[PDB]
Amino acid sequence: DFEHAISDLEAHNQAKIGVALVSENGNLIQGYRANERFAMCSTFKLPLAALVLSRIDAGEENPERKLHYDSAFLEEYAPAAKRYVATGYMTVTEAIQSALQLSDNAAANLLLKEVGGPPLLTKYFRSLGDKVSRLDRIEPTLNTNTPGDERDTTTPMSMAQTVSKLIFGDTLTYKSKGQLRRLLIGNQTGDKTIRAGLPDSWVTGDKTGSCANGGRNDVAFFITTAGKKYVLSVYTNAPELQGEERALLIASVAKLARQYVVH
Ligand SMILES: [Cl-]
Ligand SMILES: [Cl-]
Repeated sequence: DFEHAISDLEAHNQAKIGVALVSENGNLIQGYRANERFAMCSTFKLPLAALVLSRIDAGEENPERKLHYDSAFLEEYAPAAKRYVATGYMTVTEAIQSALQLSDNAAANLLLKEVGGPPLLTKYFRSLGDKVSRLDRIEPTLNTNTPGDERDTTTPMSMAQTVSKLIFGDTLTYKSKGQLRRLLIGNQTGDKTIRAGLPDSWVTGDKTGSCANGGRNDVAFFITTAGKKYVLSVYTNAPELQGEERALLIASVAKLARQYVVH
């Protein structure tokens, strides 16, 4: 069964794996360590983007507003922000796009400053009925993934439920929900993670992330050919795998979870 299959992957890879497959309405279909805490790493950028879109929905932000920065704001991984820095800004829209599809860390920090910092993302999670997910630091130190530390964590089930609300539920405006979904489908960083374990015929959007101590995660929504809608969260710590094997591990978990998608 699912429990034994995932436990076998853990032992074989000397990894810790947390996974939740949920339906459109947030109900757990299959899970393993689904309520244990893992570091978000870059997966937090999905609900962050949703918070910024929600602020645009509410008239508190403009998609074309210029978020100003200089070279000192750059991060080691910030491919878009490095290109825009001579102009002195990225727009809210550019920062959302870049944070989601490239995982740009300076763009993410621009958004975190825009929303009022990590505590305001925690507040947003709480507002959605997510009692667990929390952001505490900005890039890059939110990635430390230290044992016993609850900063910057989620659980597979809480994140999957939160994502299902944003992607399939009524929380965002029709416009913002579409923008978020299409951005995630166009993610550039997830071709070898959850997507690689699902049929190519299915619509998939996702947000990846990696952390210290071998953390590598992905959260995806997908829609089957039959039109059945799901969210799959996969959180892993696999310190003895190399990066490509960590992606393959995620794909392997997705393949196992895929057998519980009914036609
Ligand atoms: Cl870069
Ligand atoms: Cl990695």
